[PDB]
Amino acid sequence: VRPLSVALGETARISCGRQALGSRAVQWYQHRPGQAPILLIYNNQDRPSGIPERFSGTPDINFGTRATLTISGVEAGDEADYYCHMWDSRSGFSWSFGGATRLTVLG
Amino acid sequence: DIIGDIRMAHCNVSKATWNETLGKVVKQLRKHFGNNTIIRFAQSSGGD
Amino acid sequence: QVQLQESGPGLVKPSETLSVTCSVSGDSMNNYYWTWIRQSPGKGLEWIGYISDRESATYNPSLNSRVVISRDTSKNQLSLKLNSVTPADTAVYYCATARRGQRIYGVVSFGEFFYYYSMDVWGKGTTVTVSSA
Amino acid sequence: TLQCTNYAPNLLSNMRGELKQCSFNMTTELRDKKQKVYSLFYRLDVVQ
Ligand SMILES: *[C@@H]1O[C@H](CO)[C@@H](O[C@@H]2O[C@H](CO)[C@@H](O[C@@H]3O[C@H](CO[C@H]4O[C@H](CO)[C@@H](O)[C@H](O)[C@@H]4O)[C@@H](O)[C@H](O[C@H]4O[C@H](CO)[C@@H](O)[C@H](O)[C@@H]4O[C@H]4O[C@H](CO)[C@@H](O)[C@H](O)[C@@H]4O)[C@@H]3O)[C@H](O)[C@H]2NC(C)=O)[C@H](O)[C@H]1NC(C)=O
Ligand SMILES: *[C@@H]1O[C@H](CO)[C@@H](O[C@@H]2O[C@H](CO)[C@@H](O)[C@H](O)[C@H]2NC(C)=O)[C@H](O)[C@H]1NC(C)=O
Ligand SMILES: *[C@@H]1O[C@H](CO)[C@@H](O)[C@H](O)[C@H]1NC(C)=O
Ligand SMILES: *[C@@H]1O[C@H](CO)[C@@H](O)[C@H](O)[C@H]1NC(C)=O
Ligand SMILES: *[C@@H]1O[C@H](CO)[C@@H](O)[C@H](O)[C@H]1NC(C)=O
Repeated sequence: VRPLSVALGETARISCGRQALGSRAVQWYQHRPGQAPILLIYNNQDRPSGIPERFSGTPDINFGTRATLTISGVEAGDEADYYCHMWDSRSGFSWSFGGATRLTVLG
Repeated sequence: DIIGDIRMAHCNVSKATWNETLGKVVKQLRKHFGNNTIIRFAQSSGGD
Repeated sequence: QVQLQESGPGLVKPSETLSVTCSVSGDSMNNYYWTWIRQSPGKGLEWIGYISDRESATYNPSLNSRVVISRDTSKNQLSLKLNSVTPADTAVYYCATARRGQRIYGVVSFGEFFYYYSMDVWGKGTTVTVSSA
Repeated sequence: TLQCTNYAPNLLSNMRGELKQCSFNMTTELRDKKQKVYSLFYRLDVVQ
């Protein structure tokens, strides 16, 4: 569990602390406390319907890069904790999710 | 060590032109065994 | 469109059996895969297990197989059973669905791929606590 | 003598029984000092 703080308006860049190794295929969730977890990004590019175009991950070409999530146009409700569910080729079947990065917008 | 993805080394070959090459070489082979004898290919036998 | 709603006993004394069901409304469960999520206070999320059309109750090996997965397509329900329970599992539970996507990266004739599960439709969740008192 | 185990465990692909990771000792330029090293080998050259 780790915090992070970004002021109003500008972009924010979050990356999960698990060292990816191989072909990356990650998901990004969002869990407000008390509410239900919603999906944001799957298969490193794609997006379900009902999500605005302020959410962009990284295309998984030319291995050697870190997976990260960039958001733009931050607002007041953007306060929930995030998760970086990770899958590869080498490490086999995963079970856990990982430590949640707490976003704390100020302004 | 290995940086990247565990894979397995392999070899490709164009399918259609290999079949046509086998069909050509069996036509040349039939000149010693009459017209109609069954020609069959098979895998290796043994050894190292 | 699939809608979810839960059903739980709420307050059960420990060393007993905990059974919490989720109701499936809107569609059937022909191709959807079904999972369970535990969220305890003082930690992060935790994933429990899943089931599919071949009825594989695949369990997390960090859970000592103390839980039982139960499905019902004759009356459109899903059921948990928890045997030999602890007093230290007071948590809201979640009944969410999941789809299976594959990703092939080499050749297909060598099995050179893997599977991943993505959980898109989620439940509102209900709180079940255990207490000796 | 090589103390050695399988490298890349819990892998579900074809290439599993290859790629063993071993460890041995070896003399350095000083004949009184020795050296530890980690390395890899394929399956077809090591025998238990
Ligand atoms: C000897 O002959 C064999 C013949 O089988 C040949 O095997 C082929 O090898 C290549 C190399 O790995 C395999 O190519 C992969 O193809 C998949 C297919 O996925 C889509 O592509 C086609 C149309 O292009 C669709 O029909 C199909 O249904 C899928 O939609 C790709 O997914 C692979 O690329 C991804 O992974 C690579 C490594 O991670 C990345 O470099 C690549 O960019 C892709 O990653 C991401 O890119 C997208 C960009 O937006 C992104 O959106 C995606 O989400 C993705 O994550 C890869 O190219 C091919 O499948 C093999 N053939 C078979 C039948 O399995 C050997 O190559 C050949 N060897 C020699 C030496 O000649
Ligand atoms: C290197 O040689 C040493 C010499 O015997 C081997 O291991 C030693 O074993 C004794 C008793 O178990 C330990 O007290 C030493 O600390 C060990 N030393 C080392 C360097 O491991 C050992 O088998 C050899 N190492 C390898 C990798 O083959
Ligand atoms: C093999 O490699 C050559 C390299 O020039 C390429 O032109 C060809 O398309 C490849 N495939 C076959 C089947 O020859
Ligand atoms: C090979 O080539 C012949 C052409 O003479 C064709 O009739 C046949 O379908 C091809 N394939 C096989 C498997 O024989
Ligand atoms: C095989 O058949 C061909 C058909 O063109 C014929 O010309 C040839 O004489 C025959 N050979 C034998 C050995 O029967």
